[PDB]
Amino acid sequence: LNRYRALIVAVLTVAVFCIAAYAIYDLTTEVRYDDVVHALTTTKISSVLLALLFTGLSFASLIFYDQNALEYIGKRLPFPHVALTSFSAYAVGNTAGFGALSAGAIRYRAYTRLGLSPDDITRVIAFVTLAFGLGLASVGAMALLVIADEIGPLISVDGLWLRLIAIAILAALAFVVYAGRNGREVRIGPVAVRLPDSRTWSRQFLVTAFDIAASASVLYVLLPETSIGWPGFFAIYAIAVGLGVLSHVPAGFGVFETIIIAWLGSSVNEDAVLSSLVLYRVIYNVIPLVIAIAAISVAELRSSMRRIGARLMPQLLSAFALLLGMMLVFSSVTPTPDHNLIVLSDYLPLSLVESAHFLSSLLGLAIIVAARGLSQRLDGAWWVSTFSALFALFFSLLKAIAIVEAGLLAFFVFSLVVSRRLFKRPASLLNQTLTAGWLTAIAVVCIGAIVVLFFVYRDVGYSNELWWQFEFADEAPRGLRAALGISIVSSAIAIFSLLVSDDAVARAVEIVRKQGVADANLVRMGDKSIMFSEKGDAFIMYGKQGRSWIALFDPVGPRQALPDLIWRFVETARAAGCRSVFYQISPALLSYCADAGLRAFKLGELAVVNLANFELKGGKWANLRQTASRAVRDGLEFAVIEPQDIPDVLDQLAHVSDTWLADHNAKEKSFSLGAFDPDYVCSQPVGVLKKDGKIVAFANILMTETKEEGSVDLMRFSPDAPKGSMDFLFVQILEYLKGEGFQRFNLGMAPLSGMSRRESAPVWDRVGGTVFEHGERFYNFKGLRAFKSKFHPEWQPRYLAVSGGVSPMIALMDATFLIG
Amino acid sequence: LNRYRALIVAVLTVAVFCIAAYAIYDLTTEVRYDDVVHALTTTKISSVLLALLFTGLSFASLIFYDQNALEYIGKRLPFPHVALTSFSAYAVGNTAGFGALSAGAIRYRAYTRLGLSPDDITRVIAFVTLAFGLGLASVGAMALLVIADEIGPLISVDGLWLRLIAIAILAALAFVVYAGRNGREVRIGPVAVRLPDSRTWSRQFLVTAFDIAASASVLYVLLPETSIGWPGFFAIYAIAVGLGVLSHVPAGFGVFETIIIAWLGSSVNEDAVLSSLVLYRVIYNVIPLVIAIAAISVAELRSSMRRIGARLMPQLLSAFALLLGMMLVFSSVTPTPDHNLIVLSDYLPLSLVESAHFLSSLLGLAIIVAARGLSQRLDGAWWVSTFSALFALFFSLLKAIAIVEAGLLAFFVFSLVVSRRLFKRPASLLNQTLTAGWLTAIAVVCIGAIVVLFFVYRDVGYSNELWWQFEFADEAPRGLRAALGISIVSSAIAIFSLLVSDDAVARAVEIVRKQGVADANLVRMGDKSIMFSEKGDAFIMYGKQGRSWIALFDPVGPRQALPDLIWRFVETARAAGCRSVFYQISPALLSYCADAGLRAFKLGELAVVNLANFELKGGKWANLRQTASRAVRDGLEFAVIEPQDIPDVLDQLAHVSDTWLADHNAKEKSFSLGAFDPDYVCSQPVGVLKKDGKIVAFANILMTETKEEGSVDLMRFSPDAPKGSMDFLFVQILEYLKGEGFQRFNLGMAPLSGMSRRESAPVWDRVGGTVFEHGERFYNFKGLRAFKSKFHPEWQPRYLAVSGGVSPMIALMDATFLIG
Ligand SMILES: CCCCCCCCCCCCCCCC(=O)OC[C@H](COP(=O)(O)OC[C@@H](O)COC(=O)[C@@H](N)CCCCN)OC(=O)CCCCCCCCCCCCCCC
Ligand SMILES: CCCCCCCCCCCCCCCC(=O)OC[C@H](COP(=O)(O)OC[C@@H](O)COC(=O)[C@@H](N)CCCCN)OC(=O)CCCCCCCCCCCCCCC
Ligand SMILES: CCCCCCCCCCCCCCCC(=O)OC[C@H](COP(=O)(O)OC[C@@H](O)COC(=O)[C@@H](N)CCCCN)OC(=O)CCCCCCCCCCCCCCC
Ligand SMILES: CCCCCCCCCCCCCCCCCC(=O)O[C@@H](COC(=O)CCCCCCCCCCCCCCC)COP(=O)(O)OC[C@H](O)CO
Ligand SMILES: CCCCCCCCCCCCCCCCCC(=O)O[C@@H](COC(=O)CCCCCCCCCCCCCCC)COP(=O)(O)OC[C@H](O)CO
Repeated sequence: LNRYRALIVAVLTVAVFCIAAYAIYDLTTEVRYDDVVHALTTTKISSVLLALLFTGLSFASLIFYDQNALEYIGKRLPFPHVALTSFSAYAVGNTAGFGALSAGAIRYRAYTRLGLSPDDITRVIAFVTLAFGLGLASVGAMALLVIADEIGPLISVDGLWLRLIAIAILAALAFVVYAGRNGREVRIGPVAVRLPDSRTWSRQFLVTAFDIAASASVLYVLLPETSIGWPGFFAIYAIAVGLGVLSHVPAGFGVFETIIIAWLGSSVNEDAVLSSLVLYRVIYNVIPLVIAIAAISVAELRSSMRRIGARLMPQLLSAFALLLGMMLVFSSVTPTPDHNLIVLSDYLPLSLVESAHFLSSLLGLAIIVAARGLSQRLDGAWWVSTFSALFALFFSLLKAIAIVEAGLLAFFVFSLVVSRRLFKRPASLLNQTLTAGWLTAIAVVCIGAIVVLFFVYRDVGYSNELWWQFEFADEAPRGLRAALGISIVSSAIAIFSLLVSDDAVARAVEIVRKQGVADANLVRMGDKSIMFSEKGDAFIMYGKQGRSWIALFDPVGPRQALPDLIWRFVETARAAGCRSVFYQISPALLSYCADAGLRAFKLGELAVVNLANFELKGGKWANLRQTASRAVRDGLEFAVIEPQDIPDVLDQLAHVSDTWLADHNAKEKSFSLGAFDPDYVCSQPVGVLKKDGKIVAFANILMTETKEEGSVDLMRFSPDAPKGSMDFLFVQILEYLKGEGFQRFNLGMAPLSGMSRRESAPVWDRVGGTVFEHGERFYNFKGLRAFKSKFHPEWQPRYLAVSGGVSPMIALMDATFLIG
Repeated sequence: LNRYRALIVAVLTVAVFCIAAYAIYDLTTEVRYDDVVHALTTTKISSVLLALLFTGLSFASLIFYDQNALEYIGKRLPFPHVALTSFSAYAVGNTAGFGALSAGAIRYRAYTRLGLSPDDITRVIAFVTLAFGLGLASVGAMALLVIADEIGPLISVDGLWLRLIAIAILAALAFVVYAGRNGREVRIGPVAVRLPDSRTWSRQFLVTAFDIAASASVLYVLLPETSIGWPGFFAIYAIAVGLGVLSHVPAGFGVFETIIIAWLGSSVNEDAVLSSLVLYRVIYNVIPLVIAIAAISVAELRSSMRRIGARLMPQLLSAFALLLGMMLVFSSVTPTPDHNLIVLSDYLPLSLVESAHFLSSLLGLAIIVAARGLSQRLDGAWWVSTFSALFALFFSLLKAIAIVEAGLLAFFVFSLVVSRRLFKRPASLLNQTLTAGWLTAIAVVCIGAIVVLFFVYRDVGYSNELWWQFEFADEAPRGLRAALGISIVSSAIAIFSLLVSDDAVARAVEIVRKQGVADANLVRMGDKSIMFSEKGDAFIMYGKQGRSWIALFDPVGPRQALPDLIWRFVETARAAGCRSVFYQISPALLSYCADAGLRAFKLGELAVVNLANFELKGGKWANLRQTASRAVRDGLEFAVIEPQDIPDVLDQLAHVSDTWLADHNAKEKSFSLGAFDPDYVCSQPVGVLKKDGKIVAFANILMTETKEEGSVDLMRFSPDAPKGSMDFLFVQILEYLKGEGFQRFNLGMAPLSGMSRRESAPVWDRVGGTVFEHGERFYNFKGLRAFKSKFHPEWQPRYLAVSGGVSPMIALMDATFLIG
């Protein structure tokens, strides 16, 4: 199932949007586009201003969503930063909720820039998401319970049934809250939700209820004085928003309008409802994006607001470009007023006007294609989107008057040229499998355009001669040609999207010795494809598995050459149509990974012992001294074999490794743990534990010339060894490394402690459990966490960075299979 | 103004109730009592069961009111105790909200039994009261904001005006919340409200909103399928409840019904609204009292629930008796069905039936008179109420069938005889000025009966021959005679309610020496009236001022003889028509004061130095050793003068006292501080500080034979003394007392520290400020708090107990005037 999870969820989303579009088309048979436009023109200025006010109130409540999340996890951040990240995250989530533009992605980027651990960012995202979903369910259930007899008749449903649905929902929520009184993680199968204390989720319930009330008030004020009061439309709006977010359609664009049109058909004229929905979409979705984009652009023109806005601009501009191209496509489909048509006919040629219409349509589709590249800071995407926006500005001033269209396009161009510096990546737009979410957006825009064409020109029949009509008489030929062009080019886009050595290892080892990370010596295994930097200074060892390029530890090389290497690895993985995965990265590289659109997830702690402060003849290692002394009394001796004179000992090294592999029912792992390749083990010094002449324990010592850090990859123990062989081998290797001039020693990886997992996300479902399972499977081959704690090391968190907003499940499983 | 505050507030409450009653009478001109009864009989059983369910839900939310208050102050109490005290407090507050039956009084009694400090009880009461009031204002304002256009037309008011009222209220509340972000006590003139943190008041807002929703749902379900939805009636109900609680009428009995009748006149037939209001009053007010009373009675029949219910039973029974007598009066006014009338005529004599009607009316009035005595655990009140209830049971089975009336009366008798033990006090019902609140209740019941008579027999004219009609034809003669009897007897009740030595001091001093409280020696001043115990073992020194018998320190004498003395003092003060006040009582007597209906308020801390652990040659008194040594180097010497050889030194004792009184611009206080009476000072040993032959400082040493504790009353310092005379005199007296065999020494009283006042009530208005002002005025004549802290004493809180639920302002001011 998860082999095609993205494809199946995208197909289901497009199918649900198709059902919604058909429902709107069927429910608006008596509504004509002229009636919709007349309702739009007759809307009161008071209504629009009051809708703007309630949009502002809703987004303030969203700011407090994020504020409450940060307060719950304990972190304190300055209010301008939290307000800006919350406003941007919600302005993009309410518009484009798929992978790179989800509110979670915005929050991760901004909070990583703001100085939050990935666990803290995950906790904030989980708190906010569970808050919105659960509070929306609760508020909708209470509103439905209140007014089932007032809004039930509108859809010819008895109020008792809606009341019972609301009661069932409220009973489920009450059972969840009561079963999760004080901690006490309740499991509903895969998910394991741990609700906050009553005070926190109570304040969050006020925040979420006020948010939903303000948004419903936006749309209600934009409605033309209906018969149902505010509570009625509020429950209707809560149900519609719940269904829209549950359908995974971007912004719920189909389902929300479908539900509201289907519901208010009897109460309000559907042309007025459609005009109100159009104006609500415009205000509540475009105006926040325009406000955020303009604020950041002005801050760039003229403190820390500038830096956080620079971090957030690529995604805000990607969302705005998606909306802008959607606008261009829809405006191509919808007809120009006759007055504007005759005005342009008085000045412009016919062929120029028709070509401008078709090109504006195709340029809108090109803009929503290049929006993904804008989200990735692509220089080519900046050029394509800038020129497409400028040409569409001109072609909208030509194919019509398009005052607001031209204003929006010019504002996009302004914000795009003001933020030029942020788009410098050299990857190519047309060399990438786009996304399940991005093809979902393309398909939604295209099908919406087709349905809008069928709705606008429903009265006019489909004549085969309508294709070639040109003489300004009607834009049905123009709309039909634009829709055909959109369909063809989008199908082309979808079709296009769905259609080692020895010197490398040598240079990698040269780089490894030139730097100070001992674990980089795993490149010698030869099973990792090596990706070198542009200068060759740094490299990224990686292995390909499934649909992911699972990179190993941090890019190895000079410090300043690492961010560009991370960017280049991610872009190259996308070029091969794969999602880049960084396995076991240090916290130092999280910000650079975050810029590359990679979200990190903690999967263990790397035990580091500082050899400068390690003196075994001290009180901090009493159990260690006892175990070492008893091992000495058992007859074990430790020697360091140089890599050149190994093989005569390598033969029974293979013997002891095979015996230890037989002793514990485990296979030979790779790509992250020691694999007994005779050349690999020969290439490095091997600390070996010898007893009674024969050797019973050995451990590949990982070293670097700079002597910043040393480590051990694999160690094996024959049953002839005593129980303290592990402790004695570690102590001897650590002492040898300290004597030789090493600052720190890497004990390896350990799974996260239970106390660390206690402060976990409110709504994480399987990520924590699968991280724990992976840690148990792979990190216990070199001593348990208690054993490594016996050395009193400096625990360093290690993270798993995944790309494209994909789930940690699939990347973690791909890494698990690559190791196994 | 405060000289007659109780009278003016009672008169205003009765006037507001009269306006409300006239409004109901004017709004129900077209409604006949037969229509009301028909609507009552035709109510659906489903409606009644669902109203019971929502009453239960509302009272659960009230339990959580008190739970949230206790959580906010930090105290943890077992849930059964909190639930029982909250249920009882709200069942009585929703019915009889005046002095002895307010929810605050119930909470103080129960929480004192549960082990809460009076400051903690004050904080809980303030949190709960501010929660209800502020949350009701907020929820009503939001509901009105939502539906001003849906409920505005019902009273012919434009929705814009109700919306603007709601917006003004919400703006005021938002300004208060924002101005009180983190602590930051906001002052609105007299009051100083410090809102809790957002999480606490958010959970409390959910609790209060659910409470109001459940109560509004009770009444809405009891309504007959109106045209306005639940939000409409909910805002109407919130406004009605706000006005009812704001009018101080018991249970809002007039104003709530007035508002709802006036509002729903157009939507619903007013006979149906009146029936719904009657049934809502019955359910939501009687059923909780019946439930609590029955639960406690069963617990008495068959663990700690029994003890807390025994504590709460007198007040629950007083509230139930008030409702029961109200029922009896109303049933006397309202007519019996003709079928029951002919059934009783078939078996009973005419004169017996008419006498039973009149006597049932007068017995209901007698029951609501004896309810106050029941609240005071009076044995005579138990007898009067029991016999009145039994005779009214029989007279209701005689004057009518009265199945529910007889059931309620029999249940009252059952609960009254089951809880017989609790009513043992020997005071007299008819020897007390009743209360402003109790005359308010009497007047409300009487005026309601008069208006119900005018409403039932509005169609029938007022014929002078209606007085003497007797032959079962109609109960208009019976109702008119009963109403006249009620009016006459209530006027009689209101008219009736509004219409030292040397051997005593000798016996008081004998008791003082026989016990171990040194401060009891203030009785020797002779200005305190002395009230001895029945055996004469113990006494209460007290002084009368204003309308209060301001008792001094704890009753002096044997430990077990004190509770009865406290009870007897309170009862005697009520007999003289005065509110007993206990000044500076120890925490040990709070529970006994709480049983006597006295609520304590902390007014300072009494500094106690344990002489057993006091060794001046230790590090704990370095500043003391330095000051004593410097005073010695200044030439001051300390001597102890026995009480018999004083006067030769008393002459310049008067000299030095006069000089010190002149030095500090203060007068000669009394009743709590040292007054220079030559006999008084002669009667006790006087530690005197002599320098260069003359004496410059002296201090009346207060002693007891049992040597449990010693103290000092007044000390004076001529300007010839140095700055350390106070310290040296205290140190010398303390050392002398320790040597003579005293366990502890009383430094005196100090005002509360600022840190102590930081954990103050959310909504206390003037009590804290006036307590601080009184402490500053009176407790700084013997060294400041820092000075007394230089001795490192054991701070003991001292409380001010006031009676009858009167405000601490007036009792504290009376004490201030008595001292000055
Ligand atoms: C009736 C419900 C009972 C159970 C039904 C089935 C259960 C299945 C459980 C599925 C779990 C999650 C699935 C995918 C959710 C997801 O992937 O997202 C997470 C989202 C936060 O998302 P996010 O935090 O990122 O952003 C939020 C904002 O931006 C997006 O809203 C917009 O689009 C804006 N345009 C409008 C908002 C305006 C506010 N200013 O939370 C959720 O799970 C949502 C769950 C909601 C559940 C349905 C609510 C039903 C209403 C109650 C009435 C019931 C009556 C039913 C009768 C038919
Ligand atoms: C299932 C799918 C089918 C659809 C169902 C949904 C129902 C509706 C939902 C909302 C759709 C709206 C989209 C349409 C936008 C568009 O067609 O634009 C055109 C307009 C003006 O354009 P134009 O300038 O050319 O008109 C000329 C004028 O200005 C000059 O006339 C004057 O001034 C007057 N004096 C003359 C009066 C003459 C009278 N005869 O744009 C706007 O409304 C504002 C710009 C914002 C548009 C962006 C919309 C995107 C929001 C959607 C969010 C969902 C996100 C999903 C992502 C996948
Ligand atoms: C519109 C308001 C704005 C300002 C108006 C004037 C301000 C004056 C301020 C006066 C301060 C206090 C005065 C005396 C209050 C008092 O002495 O008491 C304290 C009580 C808790 O009392 P308590 O805790 O003891 O018990 C509670 C329960 O038992 C009693 O309720 C019952 O009787 C039950 N039968 C029914 C309850 C069912 C629940 N289960 O809180 C308060 O201050 C109350 C203040 C309320 C303010 C008015 C609310 C207005 C609604 C908003 C809509 C406005 C529209 C206006 C249009 C005209
Ligand atoms: C992450 C966000 C999640 C938001 C979820 C919102 C869900 C709201 C609707 C469901 C609420 C069901 C509550 C039913 C009671 C269950 C028992 C219970 O919860 O007991 C808790 C206490 O229960 C409550 O206090 C409940 C308060 C709310 C009561 C229900 C209100 C529902 C909403 C009513 C709105 C009505 C409005 C009408 C007028 C507009 C125990 O609390 P604790 O000990 O965990 O608290 C620890 C403390 O915080 C530490 O400081
Ligand atoms: C003692 C009980 C008092 C109850 C009072 C209830 C009043 C509710 C109505 C008025 C609310 C006005 C709030 C306006 C915002 C003012 C700014 C503000 O309050 O900032 C605070 C934060 O503001 C908020 O979070 C406000 C949350 C609620 C937002 C407003 C909701 C109003 C109710 C809407 C219901 C809508 C329902 C419609 C559908 C039914 C700061 O909090 P803090 O730092 O003091 O918190 C400390 C923390 O708790 C320590 O742990």
